[PDB]
Amino acid sequence: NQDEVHQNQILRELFLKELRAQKLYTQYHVNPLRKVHTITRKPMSWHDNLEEPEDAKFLNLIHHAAQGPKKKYSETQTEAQEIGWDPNPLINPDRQDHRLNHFRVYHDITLYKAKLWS
Amino acid sequence: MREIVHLQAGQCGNQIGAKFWEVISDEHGIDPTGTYHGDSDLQLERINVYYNEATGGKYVPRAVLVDLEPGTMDSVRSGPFGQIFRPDNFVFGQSGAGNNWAKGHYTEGAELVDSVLDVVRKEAESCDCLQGFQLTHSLGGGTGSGMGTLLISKIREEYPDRIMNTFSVVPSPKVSDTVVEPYNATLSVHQLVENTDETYCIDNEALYDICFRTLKLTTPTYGDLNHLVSATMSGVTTCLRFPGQLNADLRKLAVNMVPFPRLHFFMPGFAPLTSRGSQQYRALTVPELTQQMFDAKNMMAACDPRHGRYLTVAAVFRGRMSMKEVDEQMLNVQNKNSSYFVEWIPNNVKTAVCDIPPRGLKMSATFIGNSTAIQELFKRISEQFTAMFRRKAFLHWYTGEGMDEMEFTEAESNMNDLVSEYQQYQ
Amino acid sequence: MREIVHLQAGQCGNQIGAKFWEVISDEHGIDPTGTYHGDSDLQLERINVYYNEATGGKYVPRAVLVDLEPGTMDSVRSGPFGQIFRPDNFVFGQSGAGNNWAKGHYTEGAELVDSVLDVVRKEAESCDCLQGFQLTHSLGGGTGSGMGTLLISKIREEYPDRIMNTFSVVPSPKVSDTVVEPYNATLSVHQLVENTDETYCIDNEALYDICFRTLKLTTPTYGDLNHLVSATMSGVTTCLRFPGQLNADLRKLAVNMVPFPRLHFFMPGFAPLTSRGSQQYRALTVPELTQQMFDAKNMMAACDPRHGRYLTVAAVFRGRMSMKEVDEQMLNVQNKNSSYFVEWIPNNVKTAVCDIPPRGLKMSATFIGNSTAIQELFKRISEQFTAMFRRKAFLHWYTGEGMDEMEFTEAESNMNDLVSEYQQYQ
Amino acid sequence: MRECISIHVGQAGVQIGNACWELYCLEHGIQPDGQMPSFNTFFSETGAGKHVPRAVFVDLEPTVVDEVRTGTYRQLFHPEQLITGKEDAANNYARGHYTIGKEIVDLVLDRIRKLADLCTGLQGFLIFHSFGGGTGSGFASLLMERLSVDYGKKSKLEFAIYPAPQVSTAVVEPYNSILTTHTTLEHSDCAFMVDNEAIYDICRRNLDIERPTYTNLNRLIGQIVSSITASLRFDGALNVDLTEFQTNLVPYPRIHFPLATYAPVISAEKAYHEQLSVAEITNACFEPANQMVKCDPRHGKYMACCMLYRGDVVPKDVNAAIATIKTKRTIQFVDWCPTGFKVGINYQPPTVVPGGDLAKVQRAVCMLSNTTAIAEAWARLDHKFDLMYAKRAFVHWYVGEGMEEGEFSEAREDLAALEKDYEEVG
Ligand SMILES: Nc1nc2c(ncn2[C@@H]2O[C@H](COP(=O)(O)OP(=O)(O)OP(=O)(O)O)[C@@H](O)[C@H]2O)c(=O)[nH]1
Ligand SMILES: Nc1nc2c(ncn2[C@@H]2O[C@H](COP(=O)(O)OP(=O)(O)O)[C@@H](O)[C@H]2O)c(=O)[nH]1
Ligand SMILES: Nc1nc2c(ncn2[C@@H]2O[C@H](COP(=O)(O)OP(=O)(O)O)[C@@H](O)[C@H]2O)c(=O)[nH]1
Ligand SMILES: [Mg+2]
Repeated sequence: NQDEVHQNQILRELFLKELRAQKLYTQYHVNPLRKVHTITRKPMSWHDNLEEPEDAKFLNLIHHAAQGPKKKYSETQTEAQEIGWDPNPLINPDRQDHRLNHFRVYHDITLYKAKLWS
Repeated sequence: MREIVHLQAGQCGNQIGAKFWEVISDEHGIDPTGTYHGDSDLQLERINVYYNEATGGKYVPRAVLVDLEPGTMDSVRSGPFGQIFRPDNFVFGQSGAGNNWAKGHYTEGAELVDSVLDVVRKEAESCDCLQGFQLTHSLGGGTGSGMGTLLISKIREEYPDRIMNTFSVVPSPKVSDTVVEPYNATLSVHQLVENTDETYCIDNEALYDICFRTLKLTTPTYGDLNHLVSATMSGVTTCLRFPGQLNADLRKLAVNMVPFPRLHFFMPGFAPLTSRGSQQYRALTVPELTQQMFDAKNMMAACDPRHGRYLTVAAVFRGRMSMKEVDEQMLNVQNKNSSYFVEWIPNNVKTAVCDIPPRGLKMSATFIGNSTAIQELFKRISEQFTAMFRRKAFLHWYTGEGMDEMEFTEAESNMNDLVSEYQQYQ
Repeated sequence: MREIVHLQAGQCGNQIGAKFWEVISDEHGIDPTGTYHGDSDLQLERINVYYNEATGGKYVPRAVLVDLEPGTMDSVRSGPFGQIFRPDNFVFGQSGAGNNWAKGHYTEGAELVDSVLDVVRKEAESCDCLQGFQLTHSLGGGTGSGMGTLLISKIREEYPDRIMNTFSVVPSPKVSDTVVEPYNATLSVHQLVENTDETYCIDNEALYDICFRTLKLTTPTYGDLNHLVSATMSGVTTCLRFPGQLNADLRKLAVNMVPFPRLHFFMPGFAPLTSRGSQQYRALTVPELTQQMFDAKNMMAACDPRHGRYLTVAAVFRGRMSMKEVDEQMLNVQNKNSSYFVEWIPNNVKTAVCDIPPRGLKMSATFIGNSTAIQELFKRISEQFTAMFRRKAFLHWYTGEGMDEMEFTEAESNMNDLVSEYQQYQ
Repeated sequence: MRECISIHVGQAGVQIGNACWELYCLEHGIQPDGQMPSFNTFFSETGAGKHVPRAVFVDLEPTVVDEVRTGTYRQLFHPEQLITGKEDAANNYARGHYTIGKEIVDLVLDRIRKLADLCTGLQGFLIFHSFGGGTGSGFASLLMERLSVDYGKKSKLEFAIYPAPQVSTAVVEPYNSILTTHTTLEHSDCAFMVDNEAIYDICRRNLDIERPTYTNLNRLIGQIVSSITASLRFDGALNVDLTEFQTNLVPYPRIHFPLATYAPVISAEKAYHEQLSVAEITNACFEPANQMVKCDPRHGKYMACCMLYRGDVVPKDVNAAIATIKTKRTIQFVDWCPTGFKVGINYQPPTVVPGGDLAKVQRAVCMLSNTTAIAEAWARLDHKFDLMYAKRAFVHWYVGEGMEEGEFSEAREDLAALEKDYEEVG
């Protein structure tokens, strides 16, 4: 047996207790910068072409997220991101001078041979 | 063009339709005066489905209110949307049935049919292309369960091809307030199986169950229960009144959910039921609506689909989404609960999407399905009706109205034959 | 992806998890409201391991709180991190067990097994790919010691391949709080050996010992005791939640911790515990971490590993280091105290690195070790259980609930066989 | 035109591939986007004028590759090339070979199939993995097994971590190591076994960095692979392809395990104060204390030596150094190789990464000796695996995964036969 005449007012007592303890969400809409799911509209539906404004900070959020770690953080955070941290060549890559920087990239008739192999 | 007339019988029907016209007038932006105060153009494009035009930019509901007792309408006229109705559409008797089915179907019935049949004829001829009529009533009444059976019997002869829907209220065994409540229901379902294209088996008892658990309302009045059904008939007709990505109408649903003409009793549902404490902790997603729906606690009738086989299921959605998560959750629930679906019909479920959300809400979903669990409802009534009828108890009230004792036997045979072939299809 | 469901049982479990959920929410920058106010991107990169998404940028606990008494639930709701939990996840029964294992496991258990199983199932089908569940409870109670075994037995049938850690609290013989404590302990370890992938033996007496000497706290409350065990398990899954130079997870150590299925009891160890007078005079170094790590006084169980043989050793490091010191300190320990390690397993030590330091701290480590000293506890339980059972005292409480007598006999037989195969491995 | 495709597997494979690819990008001048503001053996051109790495990173854990996906080179790399799994093997060869492989075997095979379609004349498949991890072991085994029948003639170079004889990051490593050796025996052309401890000792002793890390190790691995591929990438007086130095390294089908060495490896501060010339660098390549595998070739006999100089170097000095090393009784040769050298020279000096450790040096040397001194490490592993399998520890894990236990003894006997063959050569 379940004495619902008592049980329901035990539940009513509880509902009043977390009603007193109930706190509203403080209206801080956060969203994951990972990805969002979207739905394509109907291009012709005479309600779907309605002009409506966008948001200005969300674009800054993506333009900040989709970018490498160096301009994100002043100093490193994990050992996996030490790697390739500074891409600055300490001397200028004078890659046009064949004198000291000889290259075997494909040249002369070998380009035509690469074509001819197909 | 595509018009529906609303028939309103009984105190249960009168109060339900009164709040029903209230919510859809909010959906169409109609003031208690009758004019248009809405904002969107789409709010007034298909308003003539339910409303008739009047001069000065006023709209009148296309409804006929019938009740043998004049007392109920005075509350209806005293309601918030009370003066909205056309006074001439009010037709009423002087004496009630006293919850006697025989008095109303036969004795006090012959006088008030002539007036109400005239009014519905004028409204039917008002519209060029009528889809059909709709009636809201209860099976435990003297008028809705009583008179209301004779109206549909007549109008089927007048308008056979037009679809009619009835959101009748089936009495519950756990809570009852009428001795002869099985007697009226015994003589009402027999009229339903012969002349009804679709029936929405609603039950009061599950309605109080839902507000006690899902909404957790301390003092649920009849208005909240009438609000719950009001969302249900609004969700049926939102795709008719308003365009969507995949459009549908009542005939889309009537044809695709009746495998055989004897089976037109269905199970309605309407998804976004959250208590106030539940509003804080949720994420409005298509999967959340589907999981809430296929659980049996959401259901507003008195029988569990887990004890039967889902013959046909339909899910009409309100809001702008994409159909993949609609289709994948559709496919997911079909594969997972394989035993509860019949095998002779692959792809048991039907979908529809209407772009425009309900007012004040983003997502709403309506389910209308046929399950073997509805035969649990009829056999329970026969468990009572035979108990009264074996001793011939409470028979002189009916027998004084002039009909034979055979009518109980032929009726009792009818749903017994109905639950027999219904059991056969299981 | 790799999600953890925190099943919660008992007053000890409820208070442990409440503090446990506070540190991670602080670790992941979660406010009492539920939003995110932190700074680093990596604070929310694997947040969904423990949390589920809700609308408005809300993250909800994936915890299922179970207790047989309403009195614990108001207290955990009244906590600062009290409203952050989902109310629907809260499950309780009207009547407790009174520290009786029999009542929780058989009599009052069967009425609440169904409801918790649905709650964990909905959280199970929520996450796409779950690694396994998580339970913290006490072996001296009536629900966590009793009821709590029945959840584990059922979910192993439902989910065999998933990882199952239990942070069971073993009652102490020096400091005990229950007369019928050995009966619950004897009837729970038999359930523990059969269905559990790994167990963590935590004792409150050793928790009392450290704050006496390691922290020198004048008035150690139970909240402080809950702070250490929460800090312990935060070090178990930090490699799961954050990337490191050498990554790991629960399945990494569990495969590497279990030479034979009959053993799954391990010894937790936490590194950075210093009193207020120790902060001024110290140099935070990895060797300073390891010297306190192996010291038998830092441990939070009632067994001295110097009396037994260390089977396998795990040392998961949290923060930024260089492994050369980590490798050299592990190698240094493995050679000096050579008698305490087994000879059939060279390189007994397993190590992992998580780059993210704990919040408010820089260097930390967690120790998990399987040693022969854990059999010191079970035999100490045996000398009381046999001292309880020969005269059939306190048996009418257990006999009246409906079981016979051989269940105690099979329970002591299994633990005697367990310690017997465990002494042979020494 | 010569092409080498990377098939890197596991956490080691991913980290080593990212290393090797920053060295390839800085060598070819490619910006992190993939635009040039020689290369074709590793990169491939696109319609947009970008350069596409020909690498397949495959892992069973997401986070290891998602670190690259959010790394600097995200736009440089292909989302389709990076192949991830949801659940790992967790140091289980059986999981890695029988249960989890077949889910993404087809995807990995299709990816390398499209890469081979892009390539015109394929020179080699450089495949990197480890002998400790269940992923890097079982998945490597199965992809060798299928790749052998997919391309019978195409050469498959096998760079892999071998478990260190003293330090270890796992306990269940020897089972995977003994079970993997069948594939490196019957499905490999060259094998480049590496243990971490040797590089640890080298970088502490020579490079003065007391606290190195895995990226410091990966720098030298990228350096040696780059020095191997420098003859293909750029011009040399004696260019050496893969076919040439495998033919002058492999005498028999069962002997394809050479040991490597890089010289000179000194920091810049000490590089200030010494001459670096051919004789000194080739003498440093021969010291047992500089060998990158923990074995002494002075205890064995060299029977082949491939040689790759690089930078500012003269064949006169090369021949003088060859004469000097031949005139040394501490260095032995087997009786059936009076001439056992394979000399190659390349013009371009090895480049330097910023943030690396080696100073920029005008002339360098890479040594690849096939000797018989490697078999002692396999003997140590044989003793460890024998005392593993004597008590049948951890066997239950693999048996539940579903392999046949006789394969363990079969692999032990096979590696014993390999050691016997090495004795016959010795
Ligand atoms: N040299 C080197 N070895 C590594 C590196 N990362 C992992 N390892 C080795 O790999 C072994 C474990 O395997 P992992 O590479 O971590 O992972 P896996 O190969 O994917 O195999 P599973 O762990 O079973 O998933 C460790 O014992 C390490 O010695 C690395 O970056 N460099
Ligand atoms: N759901 C619902 N049911 C109602 C409402 N008002 C009355 N009823 C039901 O209607 C039944 C009485 O109907 P009755 O007035 O005799 O119908 P009538 O004979 O057709 O006029 C009662 O059993 C009530 O349960 C209402 O507002 N909502
Ligand atoms: N370490 C610790 N132990 C606790 C805490 N709260 C309770 N306990 C222990 O839990 C035991 C009582 O557990 P009990 O409430 O009967 O468990 P239940 O029957 O499952 O609800 C006592 O012996 C306490 O030692 C806590 O906050 N920390
Ligand atoms: Mg791995």
